[PDB]
Amino acid sequence: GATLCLGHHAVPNGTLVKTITDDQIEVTNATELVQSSSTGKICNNPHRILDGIDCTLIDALLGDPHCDVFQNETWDLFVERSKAFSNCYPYDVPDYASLRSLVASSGTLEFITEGFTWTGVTQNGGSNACKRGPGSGFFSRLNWLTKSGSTYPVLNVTMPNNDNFDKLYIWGVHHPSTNQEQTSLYVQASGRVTVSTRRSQQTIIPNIGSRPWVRQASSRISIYWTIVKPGDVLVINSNGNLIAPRGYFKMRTGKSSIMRSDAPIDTCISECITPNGSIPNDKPFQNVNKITYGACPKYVKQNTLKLATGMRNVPE
Amino acid sequence: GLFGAIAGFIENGWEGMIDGWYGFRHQNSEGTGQAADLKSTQAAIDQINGKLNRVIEKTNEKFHQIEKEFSEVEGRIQDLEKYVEDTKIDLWSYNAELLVALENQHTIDLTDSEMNKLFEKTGRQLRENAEDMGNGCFKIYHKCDNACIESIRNGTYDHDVYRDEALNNRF
Ligand SMILES: *[C@@H]1O[C@H](CO)[C@@H](O[C@@H]2O[C@H](CO)[C@@H](O[C@@H]3O[C@H](CO)[C@@H](O)[C@H](O[C@H]4O[C@H](CO)[C@@H](O)[C@H](O)[C@@H]4O)[C@@H]3O)[C@H](O)[C@H]2NC(C)=O)[C@H](O)[C@H]1NC(C)=O
Ligand SMILES: CC(=O)N[C@H]1[C@H]([C@H](O)[C@H](O)CO)O[C@@](O[C@@H]2[C@@H](O)[C@H](O)O[C@H](CO)[C@@H]2O)(C(=O)O)C[C@@H]1O
Ligand SMILES: *[C@@H]1O[C@H](CO)[C@@H](O[C@@H]2O[C@H](CO)[C@@H](O)[C@H](O)[C@H]2NC(C)=O)[C@H](O)[C@H]1NC(C)=O
Ligand SMILES: *[C@@H]1O[C@H](CO)[C@@H](O)[C@H](O)[C@H]1NC(C)=O
Repeated sequence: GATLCLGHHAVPNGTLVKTITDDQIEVTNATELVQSSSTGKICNNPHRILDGIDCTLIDALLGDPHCDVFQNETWDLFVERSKAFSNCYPYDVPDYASLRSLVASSGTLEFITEGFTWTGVTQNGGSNACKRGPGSGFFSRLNWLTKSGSTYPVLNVTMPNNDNFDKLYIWGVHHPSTNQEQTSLYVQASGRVTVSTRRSQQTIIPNIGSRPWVRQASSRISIYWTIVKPGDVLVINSNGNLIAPRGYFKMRTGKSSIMRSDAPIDTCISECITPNGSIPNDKPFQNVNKITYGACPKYVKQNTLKLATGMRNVPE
Repeated sequence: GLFGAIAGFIENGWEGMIDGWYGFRHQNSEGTGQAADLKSTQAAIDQINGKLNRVIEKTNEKFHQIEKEFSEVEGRIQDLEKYVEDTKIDLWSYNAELLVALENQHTIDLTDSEMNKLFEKTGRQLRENAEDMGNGCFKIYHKCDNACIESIRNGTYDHDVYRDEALNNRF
């Protein structure tokens, strides 16, 4: 008669996978679900990547002279480098993290100058701590006010928001090292800065005292921010120590963010970005970095997970 | 697997079969041969492609999130930020482990199942003209030249043609 055998294929070198019942069992084939490698490079498409180079987002915001190239820049992803440095008047930002976040998320440094009237003070103060060309200078977006003649009057100014968008105002307060410096610059023995809207108010008293010497000064500036909504009004009131805004930053909402990375930027296309570089997004999981931006595989702790793409391998 | 064909009553696979996943080996008067079954092979592949495409389906695109590395010690708020991310990562790591485990058990069972389907279909085709040897092979109880074998494989084999002949050899 005849014999007819039913059967299935096999291969000489199978792959091990995990199941409900077995932590290793051999199948004919599998595919990797965890992306574990990067090129080491951040692709410049399709997201608008802005390399901060020597500049933090905050220094570009304030207008540190070596960050002037960033004026009115926009981004989907601002990349901060570990080599970045400040090179202007020494400053702090109470709630630095929040200011950095909100600006990063806004995705723009578009600045609109406004005609503030500062009656009876000297404008455009600068310092050798913050050189602009050969001479002393200052943050481009801030206006250091000091006495005119022998007086610093009460400054009291308003700027209404008659636009249909939110305005972000960056301003500050100067902290002298000595009483001599305080009175020299602002006349009054103790200054005061009050910035308000209809909805909110911030009042800051300067503190006089030495801090450690940084880029020529034991003094400091502290940076604050105020958002003004359509139909609201900014009021600024001060009898000394005001580091005045020159205008506002336009705010947006959208997909913008910021990332700390030293990966070089390259000409290529990748939806997913990590600090290690761009990664492909064909796999559902990744083990490269929990910090990601874009259409990315989800971060998991496993460096490999095999999905079986074939039957059980039972060789000859 | 659940059906007990692959790594079960079929003792092993065929490294020689390179043109399909399941198929036939015969011995008759004219010699021996081997042919892949295309419909079983495709049923298995189609199902595996199906699940593959479901799994590699891009679901998430994220933009501004929370910070996940910190250069200074801060305490409470940072503790919470880290804990939120760690919690998330563990839940996703678990989802991934479970997913592959369930997927792979099911892939093994469904490939085992398709082998079994092909075996039961062939058995039914042969009616009373053959018997199950128990190792995935049918002893056919009549003369089955290459034309006859190809008839079983391509679905045309009329069992009534060979029934008298085969019933005789069986009993
Ligand atoms: C510093 O700058 C701010 C911002 O401009 C400035 O605020 C303004 O104060 C004046 C009063 O000093 C406000 O004027 C009021 O406007 C409302 C309508 O909007 C009127 O109804 C008010 O009239 C009554 O009060 C008058 C003043 O006493 C009376 O003479 C009158 O009879 C009414 O009873 C009044 O005119 C103005 O609205 C604000 N502006 C804003 C934008 O808020 C503030 O005065 C300055 N401070 C100092 C110390 O100089
Ligand atoms: C706006 C203004 O007054 N600018 C001054 C500046 C400030 O008075 C000062 O930064 C306040 O802390 O001072 C400048 O001169 C400095 C000296 O005041 C300081 O004692 O020593 C510095 C050198 O280490 C420096 O010479 C400045 O910062 O360059 C002069 C500037 O016009
Ligand atoms: C991606 O970058 C991260 C961040 O540096 C790498 O994480 C480091 O990995 C090494 C292990 O070789 C450790 O010594 C570091 O302590 C890790 N740092 C952190 C913050 O986790 C990660 O290994 C990189 N991955 C790839 C594939 O390049
Ligand atoms: C299995 O699938 C892989 C894709 O990872 C393919 O390259 C290979 O030829 C297929 N079969 C194997 C390895 O048996």
